[PDB]
Amino acid sequence: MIFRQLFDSESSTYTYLIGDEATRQAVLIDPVLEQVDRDLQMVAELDLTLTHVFDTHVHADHITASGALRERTQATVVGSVNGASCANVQVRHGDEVRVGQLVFQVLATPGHTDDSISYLLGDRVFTGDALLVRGNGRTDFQNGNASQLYDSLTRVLFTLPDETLVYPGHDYKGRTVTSIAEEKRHNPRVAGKSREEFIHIMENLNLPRPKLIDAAVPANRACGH
Amino acid sequence: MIFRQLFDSESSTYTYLIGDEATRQAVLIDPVLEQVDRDLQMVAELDLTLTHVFDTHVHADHITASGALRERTQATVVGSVNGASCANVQVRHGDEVRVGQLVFQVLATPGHTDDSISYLLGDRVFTGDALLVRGNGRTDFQNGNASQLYDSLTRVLFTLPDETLVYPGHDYKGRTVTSIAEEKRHNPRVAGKSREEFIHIMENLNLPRPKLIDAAVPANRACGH
Ligand SMILES: [Fe+3]
Ligand SMILES: [Fe+3]
Repeated sequence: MIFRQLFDSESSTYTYLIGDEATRQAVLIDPVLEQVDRDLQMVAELDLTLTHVFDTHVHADHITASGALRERTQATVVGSVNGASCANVQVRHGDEVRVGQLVFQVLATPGHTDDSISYLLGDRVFTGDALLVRGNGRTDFQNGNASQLYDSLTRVLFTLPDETLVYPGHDYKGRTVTSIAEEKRHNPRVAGKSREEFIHIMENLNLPRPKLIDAAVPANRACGH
Repeated sequence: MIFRQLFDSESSTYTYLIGDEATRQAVLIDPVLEQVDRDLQMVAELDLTLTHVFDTHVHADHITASGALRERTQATVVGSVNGASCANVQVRHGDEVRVGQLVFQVLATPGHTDDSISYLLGDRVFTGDALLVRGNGRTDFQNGNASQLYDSLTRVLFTLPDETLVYPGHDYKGRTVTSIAEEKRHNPRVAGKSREEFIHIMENLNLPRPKLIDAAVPANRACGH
């Protein structure tokens, strides 16, 4: 497996490039529109071919590049059934997405948004804004739900093996990766917290409205158009 | 081996945490003073003990945390013989630094600075500002020399195995890692460039002086004191 983590300073978004060493097929997870040239340049120079693009959820902080990438490489766009309608492959819990020899298992992890999903790839999982490094995404927009996010964290993600690496969709403090074992112990909002305790925290976070939410959400519904 | 890459947005500096699974000894490479609490919290939560702190070179963009870390954990500060005098272990080309059962081989890679070195750990090398992702550090300050840097890249670093991962001290475009094979083929300043060609490029880069060099350099020669 060929693995590359990409960072977009503007939105603090993590883009993930996973390549299959057999078929040389590559997939970009949560790519950013402004970073299209960077991403494609990395794919080519690593001697891979972009055949898939995954979106963990409809983003409100950046414009997805899935649409722009599909125009350039004819890659398959994958998303939640509750996500962008123009996505070629719409997946739900239990589904699998084949990227060459790579088999991604789809995990439904709503809470941040109702269309939020996670991609399990063996020893690692890409969780988007559901599970972050020592935190989690907000639940006050995009039909978010604190109670639902608690289920996605404790029952869906935390049941994964301890050594499983967690690659989040964002980080604002310079952390690049965490693990399930780490979060089951040191997550300030979930570890030692009940559902009601977790709900009370999220409902009273008092955070400013997402900067690009009124622009990004409609655009990302159309795969960034 | 426990590996964690940390990013400091203010200086675009990459800090590297390498932990030994056997002895639980950990080392921080190029730690940032403003990120001391973050770094130590990561070391503890990963069940490790900071015993060593490496610095690739005297930095001109941020204050090193080696001194402050030495105050808290009594960690061994390692640096070049031309680096900070208050460093406990001063190394040169050919030397080895052992962090538990981890064996770091020291590679002398001047050019950016006269005290710039690289740490080889098996399948990966930490190059500081000598070799960057699709680039290299500037050679017009703190005893920098384009001729030396060309030699450090082509004769010292590029002779390492192709599959060797390269973890740079900085990146300003969101790239986290490259490899020797990639840079031998796609480095815009060295690939297909002679020594004289490379020198003339660096001689006329026309860059603004690092707006911290007058504060950071003398401070980092005192290990961030
Ligand atoms: Fe989000
Ligand atoms: Fe430097």
